[PDB]
Amino acid sequence: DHNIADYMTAKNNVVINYKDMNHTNSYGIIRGLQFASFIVQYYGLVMDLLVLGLHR
Amino acid sequence: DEWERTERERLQDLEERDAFAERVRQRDKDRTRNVLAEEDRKAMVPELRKKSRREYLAKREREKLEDLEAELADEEFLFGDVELSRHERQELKYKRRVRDLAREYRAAGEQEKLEATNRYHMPKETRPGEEQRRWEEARLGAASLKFSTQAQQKESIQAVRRSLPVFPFREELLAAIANHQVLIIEGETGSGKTTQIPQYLFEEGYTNKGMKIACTQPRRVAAMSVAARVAREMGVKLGNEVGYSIRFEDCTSERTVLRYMTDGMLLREFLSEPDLASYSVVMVDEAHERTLHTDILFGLIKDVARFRPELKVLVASATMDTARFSTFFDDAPVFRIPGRRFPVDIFYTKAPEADYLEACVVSVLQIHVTQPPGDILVFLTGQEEIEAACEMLQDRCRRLGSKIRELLVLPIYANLPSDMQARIFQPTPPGARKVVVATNIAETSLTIEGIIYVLDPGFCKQKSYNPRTGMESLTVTPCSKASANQRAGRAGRVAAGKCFRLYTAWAYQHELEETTVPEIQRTSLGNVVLLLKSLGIHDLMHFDFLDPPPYETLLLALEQLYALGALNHLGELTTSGRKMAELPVDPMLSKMILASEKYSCSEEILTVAAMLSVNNSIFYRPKDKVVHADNARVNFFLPGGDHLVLLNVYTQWAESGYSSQWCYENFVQFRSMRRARDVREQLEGLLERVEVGLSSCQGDYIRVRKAITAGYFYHTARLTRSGYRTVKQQQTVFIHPNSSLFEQQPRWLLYHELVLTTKEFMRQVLEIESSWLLEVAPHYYKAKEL
Amino acid sequence: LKRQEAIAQNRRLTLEDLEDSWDRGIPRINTLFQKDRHTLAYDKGWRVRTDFKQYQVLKQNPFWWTHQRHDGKLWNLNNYRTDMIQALGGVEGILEHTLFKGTYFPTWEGLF
Amino acid sequence: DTKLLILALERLKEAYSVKSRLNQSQREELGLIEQAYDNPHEALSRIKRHLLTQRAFKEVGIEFMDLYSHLVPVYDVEPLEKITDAYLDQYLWYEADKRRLFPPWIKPADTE
Amino acid sequence: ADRKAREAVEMRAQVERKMAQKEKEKHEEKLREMAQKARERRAGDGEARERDEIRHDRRKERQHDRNLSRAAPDKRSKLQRNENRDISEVIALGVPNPEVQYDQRLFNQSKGMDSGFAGGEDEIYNVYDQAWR
Amino acid sequence: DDFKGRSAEEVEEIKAEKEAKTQAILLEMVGDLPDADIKPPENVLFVCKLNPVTTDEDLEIIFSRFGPIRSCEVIRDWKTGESLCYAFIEFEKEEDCEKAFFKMDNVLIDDRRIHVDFSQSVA
Amino acid sequence: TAQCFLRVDDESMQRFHNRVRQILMASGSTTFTKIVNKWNTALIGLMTYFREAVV
RNA sequence: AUGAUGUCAUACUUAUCCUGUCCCUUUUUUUUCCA
Repeated sequence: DHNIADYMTAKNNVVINYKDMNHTNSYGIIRGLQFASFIVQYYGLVMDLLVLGLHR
Repeated sequence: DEWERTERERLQDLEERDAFAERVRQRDKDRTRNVLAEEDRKAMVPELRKKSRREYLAKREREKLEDLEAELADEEFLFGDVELSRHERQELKYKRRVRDLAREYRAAGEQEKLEATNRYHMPKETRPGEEQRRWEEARLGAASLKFSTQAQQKESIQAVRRSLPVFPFREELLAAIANHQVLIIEGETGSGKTTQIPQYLFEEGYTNKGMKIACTQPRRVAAMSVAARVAREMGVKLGNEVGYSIRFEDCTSERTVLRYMTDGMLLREFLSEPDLASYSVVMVDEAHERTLHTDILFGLIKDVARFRPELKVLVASATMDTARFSTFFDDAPVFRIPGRRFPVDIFYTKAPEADYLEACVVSVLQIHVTQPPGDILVFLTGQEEIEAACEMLQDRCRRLGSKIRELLVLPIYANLPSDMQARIFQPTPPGARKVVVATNIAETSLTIEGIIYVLDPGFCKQKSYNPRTGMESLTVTPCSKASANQRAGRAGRVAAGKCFRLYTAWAYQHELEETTVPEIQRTSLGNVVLLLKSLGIHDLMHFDFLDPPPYETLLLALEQLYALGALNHLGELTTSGRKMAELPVDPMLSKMILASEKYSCSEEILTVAAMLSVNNSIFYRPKDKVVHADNARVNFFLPGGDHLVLLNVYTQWAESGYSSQWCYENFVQFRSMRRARDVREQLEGLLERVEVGLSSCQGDYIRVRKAITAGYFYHTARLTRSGYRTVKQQQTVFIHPNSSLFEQQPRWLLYHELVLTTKEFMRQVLEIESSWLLEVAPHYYKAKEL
Repeated sequence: LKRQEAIAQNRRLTLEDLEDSWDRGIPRINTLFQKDRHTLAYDKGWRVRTDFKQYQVLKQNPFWWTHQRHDGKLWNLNNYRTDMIQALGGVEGILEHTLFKGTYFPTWEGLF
Repeated sequence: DTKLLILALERLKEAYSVKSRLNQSQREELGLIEQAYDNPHEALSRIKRHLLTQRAFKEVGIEFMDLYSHLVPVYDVEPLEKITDAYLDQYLWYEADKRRLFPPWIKPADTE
Repeated sequence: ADRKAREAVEMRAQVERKMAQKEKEKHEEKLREMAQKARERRAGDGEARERDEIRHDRRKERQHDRNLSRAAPDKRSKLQRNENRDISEVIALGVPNPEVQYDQRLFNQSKGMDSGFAGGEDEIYNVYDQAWR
Repeated sequence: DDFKGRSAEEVEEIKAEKEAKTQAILLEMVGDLPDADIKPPENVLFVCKLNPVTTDEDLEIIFSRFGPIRSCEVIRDWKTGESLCYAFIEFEKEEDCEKAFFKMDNVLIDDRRIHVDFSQSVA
Repeated sequence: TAQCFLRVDDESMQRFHNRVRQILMASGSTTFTKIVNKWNTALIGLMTYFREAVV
C-alpha cells in the first residue's frame, strides 16, 4: 500500500549520528531497521530476475 | 367461577381486539392517499416489460429455487427404499441430474468471476478453527525431504415399549383416570410417563371428536426431544399429527392431535382460547419444576377442572410433591408408578469438610485411579469454580504423566460456546475415562449415557430476592433433600452407580429442607404479576395461588407498575399498562420500547431490547486467549454505555450478513446474538399491534439514552464520595469490572441488574443526565433529591 | 501415515504413537504439541530476522541459525554430566579434593 | 493484530533478557514495551496512526561491534519507532508469505 | 513508465478475460445439450401410491410455503432453514454426525514463545535441561 | 471491449440482459419450457392477492368492464379444487389489457386489495 | 552414487577463534563461572552447528 | 489596587496513606391480508 511503501522509504532517510559527527542518509539502506530483512530480500528478488531471466 | 369472570372478560377481549385491529386498518386506508397517448403507451410498455422481465428473472429463478429444492425434498423419503417403477424412477434420474445442471451452469459463471479477479492489479494511489491445522502442515512442509426392515424397526420399538414401568401398569391406570378427571400420577424419570401415556390416550381415542392432547414441558429442547421420540414411536412424521409448538418454532399441522408445549406456551394458549375446547386432555409434566408459569397454570387449570369436567387434568411429576399437589387439587387420587432402572450406592463423607472444591478434585482423582471402567459426573456451583476445577484436574494430569490414563475433563454450563457443549456428547474414546464437570444445568434434561459415578458436594447457587432492598443475590446455598436425591438419581440409568456426598448422613437426614421454595415466592414477578392482572383479575389478593407471594412482594410489584405508569392511582390498567402486558417481556423494557415512540429511536431501542433479552452470555472470555479476547471486545467500546455498545455490536454482526465467523473472529457468543435477533424480529412482529412507527434516531444517541431513562429511571444511582450509591434507598453499590464505563465511573448512573455478588453489583450500566430525570419522572423523581 | 489412519479409523492419536518418536525429526515432533502453536503460526520470517539482529544489538549470538520454539530443541547433553562424574571418579573421589568433610555435613545428597 | 503485536514485543524484550544495569534509555524502552503489553489497543491505534501520517523521523545513532577481524555497524533507533517497525516487520512477513511473494530459492527460509 | 505499464497490464488483462469468457459460454452450450437430452432420456407396484404421495406431499408443501410467505413475508425463511442450525436442537433431533483430534496427555508439556537461547546471552547456565538428581 | 465502455447505465443493462439470458437458459436447464423464451402475449393480466371465493364468473365480470374477455382462469389446486388466490385473465386488445391494468392495480375487491400485473407466463 | 566430504570453513574457524578472544579479553571483570559459561555457550554453538565437519 | 472564571503546572498543609481492595444458577411469551 502506497502508505506503507512511503513509510518504509522515508524511514530509511534519517540523520545518522556518532559522537559528534552527523550526516544524512540519502543513498543506501539502514540495515538496522526492522523491516530491512524484507527490503533486502525483495531487492534480491529483483536481482535474481536480472540474473536468471524471466523464462528460467 | 372467577374462571367465568375471566372468560367473560377474555371473550370480550377477543371481540374488542379484533374490532380494534379492524378499526386501525380502516384508519390506515383513511391516512393513505389512493391517488390512483399513443407513443406514451408504446414507451412505458417497454418499461413495463423491463420490470416484468426483471421481476420475472428473480421470480423465475425463485420458482426454480422452489421446485429445485422440492425434487430432493421429495426424493428424501420415497425412493431410497421402495420397489418403484419406470416413470418416477426415470424422473428421479432427471431431477437429480437437472438440479446438478443448474448448480453447474451457475458455478461456471462464478468460476469466471473469481478466476478473473485472481489476477495482478497494480495498486492505485488515491489520497473456522484451523489455527491448529495451518500449524501442522507448517511442520510437515518444513519436514519434507523429496528430491421388511422398517417393520423390523417397528418390532424393536414395540419390544422396548413393552418393558417400561408403565406398560404392565397400562390398563388399570387407564380405567382409573377414566374414573377420575384429576388423577395425580407419581412416577420417576425413565418410566415413560411423558411418552407412553399420550400414546395410550390417543389409541384410546381421546383425540376422537377432533380433540387434542396437550403435553407441557418447562424446557423447549426437552419438548423437542419428547416430540421426536413419540413421533418415532407413532411411526409418523414429526409435525403433522404429533407436533411441538415452542417460541419461534411451530412444529404442528392441522393433523396435530398430540401437541407439546411449554408452561408459558399453555398460558399463552389461554391468551387464545379460554376453554381449550379443542383439547380433551392436558398432561402437565414434571410440575415439581417450580416455575412461575407452572404456578399460574396450576390455578388456571384448577379453575378449568371445576368448570369443565369432560376435560381431563393429568399432572405428573418426579418427587414427593403429591402431598401439596392433591391437597391443592382437591386431593385427587395418586397412581404410583415404580420406576428406577438401576441402583446407586450412596456414600457419605466420614465428616463435614472444609475445602469442598479441592475435595471434589481429590475425590475424582482417587475414583479414576482405582475404579473399574466408567464415566464420572461431578457437580460444582458454576463457571469460575468449574474452570478452576479443570485447571486443577488437568494440572495433576500434567504431573502424573503416563502413570495414569486419559482423563477427558469436559466442563459444561449454560453460557459456554455451543460446540463446547456438544463436545461431551461424543462416545468416549476406548480405554479412556470421561469426567464431566457440571452445574445444576446437569440436574435436568441433559442425558449423558455412560455416567456411572456421581459426586455431589451438596450445594447450589440459588438466587435470593429480598424486596425490602430490591436485591436479588445469586449466592451459595446447601442444596435440598430433593436436590441430593435427584442429583443422585441422575445416575444409574444404564448400570449400578455410586453417589458420593461430600457430607455425612448426619447433615443429610437432619438439616436438609425438602424443596426449593416454589418460585413465585423467591422470584421477581413484574411481567408475570402484570400478566395475571391483565388476565381476568382485579383483586390480586384472594386469587387462587398454590403458594402466594408475601404481601410485601406484591406491594412492591404494585408500586413498580404504578410508578412506571401501567397502573392508575387506584391500580387498574392504563392503555400504556395493557399494551405492555400483551407485549412479550417485562415492563421496564416495555416502558423503554414505548419511549422509542416519543424519541423516534425505534430501531435502536428495539435492538437494545433484543440484547438485554439474553445478554448474560454475550462475550466469550477464555483464559487461554484473554488478551485477544479483551481486544475484540474493547474494539466496539462506544461512548455512552453498554447498551449502545450492544447496539453497534449487533449492527456490525448483521452488517456482516449474520455471519457466524464474524462472531468467531470478534469473540461474541453466536447463540446469544442469533436468539437476540430472533427476539427482535418477533418483537417487530408485535410492533404493529403495539402501534410503533419504524423510525431511526439518525445517529442521535441522545434520544437513545433518553428512552433508556424513560424506561429505567428506577434503576439509577448517583455518585457519593463514599462510593456509588443508589438514588432512592442510598444503599451502596459497585460497578461491574467488565463495564464499558467501569473506569469512566460516571456521576449519574443507570443500570439494568442489581445483584450483590461478592459485593453489591449492577450490570449493563450507562451514564445519564439527572435532567432527563426531571424530564421524565417529576412525580417519582423530584428535583431536590438530585 | 498415522495421521491419515487416525482420520480413516477416526481414532484419537494416543500417547503410544508418539512416545517412540518424541524428540526426533527436524523441526522436532514435539513442537507440534507445544502451548503456543496458536500464536506461533503467525511468526514468519523468523530466520532472516535473527540473522539481521546483528545490526541491532551489540552482542553476538552463537545460535543465530535456530530457534527453540520453532525448530525444537536439537541436542541433549544430560548424560555428559553423569559420565563426567564417573570419569572423574564418582562423587566420593570428587569430594576428597574439597572442604566437604570439614563442614561436618553428614552426607552429600542434600548439598545445595 | 494482537498476535502480530505480541510477537513483536516478545522479540523486543529478548534484547534485555538479562535485565542488567541497562540505562535510562533501556529502562524507558522496557517501560514502553510493558505498557503496550497491557493496553494492546492504545498501541495499535498509535501504530496505525504513525504508519498513516509520519514521514519525518528522529535521528539514529551508530556504533561498531568489533569482531577482531572486521567491524559491524550497529544502529540504535528510538523505542517508539522501534515498536512501530517491529509490528510492520511481522505484518509484512506474514502477508508476503501467505501471498507467496518470495519464490523458493530465496534462502534463509524458515523450513530448514 | 508507470503509466505505460499500468495500461499494458489492464489491456492484457481484459484480453485474457474475454478469451476465457467466450470459452465459458461454449462450455455452457454443451450443458444446454446436457439438459435437453436430460429430460429426453428421462421421459422414457409402489410408485402409483407413492406418486399420489408425491403430489400430496409436494402440493401441501407448496400450500405451506405460499402460506408462510403470505402470513409473514418469508415465513418459509423464518421456519424451515432456521430449523436447522443450533446444536441442542440437533442433538434432540437425533440427526447423526452433524479433522484429527488426539490425546491431551500430549499437549502443553512445554510453555513459552521465545527460544531459550536468551537472545545472544552467554554467561547464564543453560547447558543441561534437568536438575541433576 | 465496448460492451463495457459506453456508460454505467447500459453497462448494467447489458448485465441485466445477461441475467435474463442466464435465468432463461437456467430455467430451461432445469427444464420447464419447451421452446426458449417466446415472447408472452400482451393480452393476459396475472392478478394475484385473490380470494378463494371469487370465481371465474365474477372476475370475468369485473374485468369485462374495460375490454372484451377471452377467458378468466384461476389455476386450481388440482385434487381439491380450491382457488389459488391468484389468476390469469385474457383480453382481446393490448388496449384492453392496459385499460384494465391502469384502473385495477391494488384495488379492494371482496375486502382484499388484490394486485394486478401483466402476465409473465410463457405458459 | 556419490559422497560428500565435509570440512569446517576457514573463516568459520577464524570466527570461533575471535569469539574466544573476546571472551578472554572482556574477562577481568567476570567471575570464574561466567568465563566458563561463555566458553560453554560458544563451544556448544560450534559443535552443534558443524557436528562432523569438526571431526 | 486584588473580579470570578478557569482543565495551569509548580509550591504547600494535615507526626494526614503504603494496607480499608475483585467475575451469574436455571429457563419460558401467542400473530394474522403476502405479491
